[PDB]
Amino acid sequence: IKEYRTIKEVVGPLMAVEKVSGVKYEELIEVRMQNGEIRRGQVLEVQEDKAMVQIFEGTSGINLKNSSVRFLGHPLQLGVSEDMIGRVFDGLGRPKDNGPEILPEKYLDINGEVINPIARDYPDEFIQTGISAIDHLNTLVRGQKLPVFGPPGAGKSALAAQIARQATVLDSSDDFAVVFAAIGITFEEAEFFMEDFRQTGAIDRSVMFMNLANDPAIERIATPRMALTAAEYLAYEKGMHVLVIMEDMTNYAEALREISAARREVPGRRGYPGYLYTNLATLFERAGRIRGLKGSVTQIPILTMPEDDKTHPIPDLTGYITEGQIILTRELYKSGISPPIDVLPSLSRLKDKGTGAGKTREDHAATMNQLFAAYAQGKQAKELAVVLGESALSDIDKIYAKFAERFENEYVNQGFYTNRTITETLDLGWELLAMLPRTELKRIK
Amino acid sequence: KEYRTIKEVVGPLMAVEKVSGVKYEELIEVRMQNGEIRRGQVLEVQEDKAMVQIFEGTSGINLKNSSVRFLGHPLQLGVSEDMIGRVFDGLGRPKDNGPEILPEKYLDINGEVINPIARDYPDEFIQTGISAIDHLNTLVRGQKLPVFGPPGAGKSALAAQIARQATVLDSSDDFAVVFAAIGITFEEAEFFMEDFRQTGAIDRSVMFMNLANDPAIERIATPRMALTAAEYLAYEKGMHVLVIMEDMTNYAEALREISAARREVPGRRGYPGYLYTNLATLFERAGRIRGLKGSVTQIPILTMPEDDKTHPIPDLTGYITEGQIILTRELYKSGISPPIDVLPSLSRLKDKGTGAGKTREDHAATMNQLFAAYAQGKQAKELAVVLGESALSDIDKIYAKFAERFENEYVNQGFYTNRTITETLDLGWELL
Amino acid sequence: MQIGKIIKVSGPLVMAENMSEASIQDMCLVGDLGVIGEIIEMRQDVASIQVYEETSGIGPGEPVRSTGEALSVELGPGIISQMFDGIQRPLDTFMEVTQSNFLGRGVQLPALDHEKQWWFEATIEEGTEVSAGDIIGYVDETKIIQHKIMVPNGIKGTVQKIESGSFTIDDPICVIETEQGLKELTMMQKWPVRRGRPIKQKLNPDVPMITGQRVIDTFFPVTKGGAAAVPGPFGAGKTVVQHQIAKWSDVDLVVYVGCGERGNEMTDVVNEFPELIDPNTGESLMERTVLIANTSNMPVAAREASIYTGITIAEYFRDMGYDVAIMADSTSRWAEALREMSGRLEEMPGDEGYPAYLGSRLAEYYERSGRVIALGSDQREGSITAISAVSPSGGDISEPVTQNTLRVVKVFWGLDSSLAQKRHFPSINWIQSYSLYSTEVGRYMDQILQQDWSDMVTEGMRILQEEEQLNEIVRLVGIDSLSDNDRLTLEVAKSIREDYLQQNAFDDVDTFTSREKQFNMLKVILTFGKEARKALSLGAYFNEIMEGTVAVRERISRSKYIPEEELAKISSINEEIKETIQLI
Repeated sequence: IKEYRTIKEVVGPLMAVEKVSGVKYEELIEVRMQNGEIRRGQVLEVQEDKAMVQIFEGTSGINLKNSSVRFLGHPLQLGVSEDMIGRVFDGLGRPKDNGPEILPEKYLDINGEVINPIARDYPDEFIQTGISAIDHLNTLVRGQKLPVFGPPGAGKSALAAQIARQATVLDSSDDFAVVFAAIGITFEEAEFFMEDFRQTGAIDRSVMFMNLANDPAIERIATPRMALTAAEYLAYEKGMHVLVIMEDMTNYAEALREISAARREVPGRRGYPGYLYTNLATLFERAGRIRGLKGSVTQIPILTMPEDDKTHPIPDLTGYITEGQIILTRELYKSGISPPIDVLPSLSRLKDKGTGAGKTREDHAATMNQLFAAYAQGKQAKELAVVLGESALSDIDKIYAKFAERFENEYVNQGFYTNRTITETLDLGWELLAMLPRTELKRIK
Repeated sequence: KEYRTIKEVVGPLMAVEKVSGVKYEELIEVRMQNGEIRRGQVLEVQEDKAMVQIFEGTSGINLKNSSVRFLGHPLQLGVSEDMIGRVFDGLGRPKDNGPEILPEKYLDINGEVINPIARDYPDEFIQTGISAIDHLNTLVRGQKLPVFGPPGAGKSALAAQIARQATVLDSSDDFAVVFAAIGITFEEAEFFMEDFRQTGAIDRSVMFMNLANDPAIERIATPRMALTAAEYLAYEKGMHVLVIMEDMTNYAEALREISAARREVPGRRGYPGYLYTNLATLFERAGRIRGLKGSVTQIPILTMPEDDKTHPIPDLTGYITEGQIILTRELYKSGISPPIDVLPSLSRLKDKGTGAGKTREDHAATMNQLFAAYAQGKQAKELAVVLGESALSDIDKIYAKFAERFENEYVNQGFYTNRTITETLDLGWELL
Repeated sequence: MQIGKIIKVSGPLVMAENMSEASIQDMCLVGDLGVIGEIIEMRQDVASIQVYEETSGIGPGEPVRSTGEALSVELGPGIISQMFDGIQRPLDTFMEVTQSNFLGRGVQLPALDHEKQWWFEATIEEGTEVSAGDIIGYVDETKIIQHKIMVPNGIKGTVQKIESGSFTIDDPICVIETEQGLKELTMMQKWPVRRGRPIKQKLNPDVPMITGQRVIDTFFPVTKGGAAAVPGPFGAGKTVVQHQIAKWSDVDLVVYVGCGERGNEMTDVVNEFPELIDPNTGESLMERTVLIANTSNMPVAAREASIYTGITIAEYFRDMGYDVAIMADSTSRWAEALREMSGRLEEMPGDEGYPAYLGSRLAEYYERSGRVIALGSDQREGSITAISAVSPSGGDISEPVTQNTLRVVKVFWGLDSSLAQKRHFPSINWIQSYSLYSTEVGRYMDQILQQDWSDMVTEGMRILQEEEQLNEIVRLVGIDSLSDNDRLTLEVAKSIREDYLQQNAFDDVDTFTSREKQFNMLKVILTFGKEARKALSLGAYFNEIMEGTVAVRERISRSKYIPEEELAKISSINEEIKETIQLI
């Protein structure tokens, strides 16, 4: 057990230890302080008999000569287990709910491995979010990554909560899991999530990794990797279908920048690091299916919609690595539409792989395609009312008007605690489709 | 003496130990462990150590079993009258598989600075055969007159055309052409070369061809090679030499890259910050010398930015040059060959190149009011896009039509029609 | 032979002492895992190595050994229809040898099957004097393509022993006597991927390449040996235009390079290419293709080396006399890989953080494509045609990689998502896309087709550009408030767009349009404008012409679907004339 009283240098959160041997890059370290306190860290650089490490909790209060250093012989690891279901941890996987400490099956490098490109399987089947606005129009596929963009306080977190609550798979789902990763959020929003997961018993099929706004930013960087490590464990080792929700990934980028600034690095645009894109990719590529295995990993990263027109690197960088965009508007949150979903810019580029027979009612694609045009032209009818009231164009456009407001009234309004089955969603859909005459739809049944 | 003392290789740079007598900018040869030989240049020299840069990079080199020879001289050009009709690369080594040149002497390609009181004032008129230049923006011997253009807007076609139909009126004293391709593609280079051979112009030309995929460090040497040959033909053989260099934008980029590779201190837009020094040391190498027969005239060719600066800032070039010749894309879409916008085009030296005893005597006056037909010709129609149908239609009726003719026939000569100046003036009057 | 020792591990950089026997750019195996890396610097005996894989868990005291050579590819039988990663590791063999679904660190695998037997037939007589590029023999490697065994560069002499038979790529199939002694040749040769393969002479790419796609074959053609840049917005059908070019172009092989794509896009590639059918032979297009596959999360070095591996393979098959097409999708990712690696090395940036050498690098790549005379006595002729997707994160085309690409390639195919939004496939922006081959292609097409095809193309575009201008005016004042001539131009432009520019790649006939077919089709479209303008000349009102000629212009719309064996489109011209004569 390597324990060294050879701390040579402390500069901010960084330590230099000399006269060491056998130390490896990105190996974990334990600082044993002069007062009995224990802090943990990670080696960042290693050279001859010297090692530079960063302490997660910082170095305030350390006395160099009278503290010691242990190199643990492994990198950041998740002790994985089937008994993580129902449990709540911190951003480093340490137990947070006062339950028993889990005795792991094994320990996994939270970095994961890169799938062989020919071994990967295309996302091709359907989920039950319970959300008509998406299940129908902006369909989620097992293995997809579909982000959520919304402004602060416009029910975004509630959307997260109910997607996590109602998400399931119709055909013999081995088990539909949710792994929840909170990324640098306040105690109040985190307490919201934990308590909602327990009122409704969603906790019973969920794993939770809670990193808070005042936790170390380096832990904040480690959090999504641990969530996804448990995700891949359950998926491709327990045969389970895993839904992974990460709230305010906007806080991830910031932490990255912070860490990169603390580490004397070369700035990209707006101080963001020169590997920001690559890190986001290392996370987002960890979704999908693997040929010849039952499990799946599906990602919903949840981000705050940027105010500034000029996008920070954060959403553009997310932009092309993802397979869609879901959008919330505060317009609708004030307009009484509880889930503030504008289905106009909403897109799921893999939705065709979710619809169809044996996956849903066969009408799915055709009905969907009439609804998009109908809502857009009904909104056009509603906006047309600008200095051109009821007298202007009172027929055909005006009958669409009514279709556009009642669409919101219940199809989008839903209820943050109403799980609308897919057959429910489409039966309600055809009911809404009846409103306008059969001649508008070039569609044939 | 070969030195077996390479201690460091970092990128294209090499550190050699325990040398003596090595001089800054001296050329070297690396004899590699496998017998390959590469050429290089000393960039720093300090006590018994020297820092060199290898033209072909350092890939494949083994330090311990390679050697360096210090040749005892910098980049030079072997000059001879026999360079006419021949084609070299950016370093003056033959590209045309032709007979070998036995140089009269070797010249440092950096050149000398003319004493200002030894210089002669530009005087004679060069007939490019391009009406848009010869009339409005007249080219004089010893001038530096650049042309700016977007990519594929036929600016290179214009370059080959001036190279083709450029002459002086006495034509008793020959007009030589030195062409430098600076980091252009193989196909662009082939355009120039095969054109030069088909029109026979190669018979009075010396070509220095550096290609887009040649080492940037050689791209830096190319224009100085061209200009050393040009000054040799001009001031030692009495010739009147026209120098065309495309694309100088590529020269700017090669400078930026080299300075980055040498961990220098970045100036504006990361460009080395000695762009004024370098470009002026190139462009001020034109002119006439009192008491000598010949002349050197430069026509640099530049890619115009058309974007967020981030180009070889013309203002620099135009600050050293005596004019601008501007090509825009909208004249190229209209089919206008050559697409010169006469309005921002300027010849800072047109005055004492054109006049009595130099050109026909209407030339000036028609110029000085022939801009005006185009000035208020497009002052109506282009500006009044919205009000076009009726605003300023009953009066100023023909001032549009004549502007259309200026574009359609006066400046749309064609990239292969040689307009004598007097012929050009005849068209100029008939348009009025 | 020499065992170096790690002294420093920092991020993707490793430093190792006792390496004085190695060379700059030598590949080497670092650490106990033997992770692959590249020697980029040397100070005394200490080498700075650029590690290709992740270095977590490595530290000083571990060994380092150089493989004695730079990043190379194996070139021989076993290469066609295979899928590799960026440094030519065979993915399928990777799974079976590792018994794993993942790319584990530090496992080294030959690129070709050294144990599969091949039938080699000799083609040159014993004792004939040969040189580099001379074809010695021949292996029918694949159902469609024949692998011509050629003499490696650096070999000259008299072929001494040559006997046909069944060998592995390791067996001596030939013995050649050289001034340097006696050297044995096999069916495989290796080449460093950053050196361009030597040639005898570079040539002008003046022969147009038949994509079968009317919009590009007509207005924006690329020649064999040319290079095109294709910006690709989301949902613009770029994937199928690339499929169409790969499937219909009259080239011999295709090399597709992944260049760090999202894994799902990549597996779409891996799935759809084998199911694309060769028209000439009906076998899988993969038979005719080499695929390099790289995902965004793979090692950055492999993503940067991907295009060089690809272009080296393309040069290999160009040296055989074949025409090759290298598609890189997308080079934007390749350049982001270049940028990340440059910044991580603390180099002086260039425009928008890309290295200062970005420009040069792109040049070195695209100037390796083109039409060449290969080595060998027969002086055979080959070509590489480059099709590179550019697709910047920022929608702005104005970005260093796109503009640095456009200054060394001559044809630009601008995909527009709002054009795909209007259901216009292929979604090629017709006013902003361009080709500098158009004049030379006119000169070729005119000579072989014996018609004023060049003038026809110039006029079709003339009216299309003029349609842009007129449509702007129409925005200000409605179409009613326009001249009768101008609506006629707009209406023949309608047929240019709908009846010529639009193609459904999935229709059995419309998927490919021949030389003659396109000529006759645009022929009839243009004669409509000609004869109707003569009618306007005669005073007849344009609405009358539209009403009178209703059936025949519907036949002109259905023109794209007339089979290739029959050619009824010519007759249409006569009908037009006659009908407008009835209109008087």
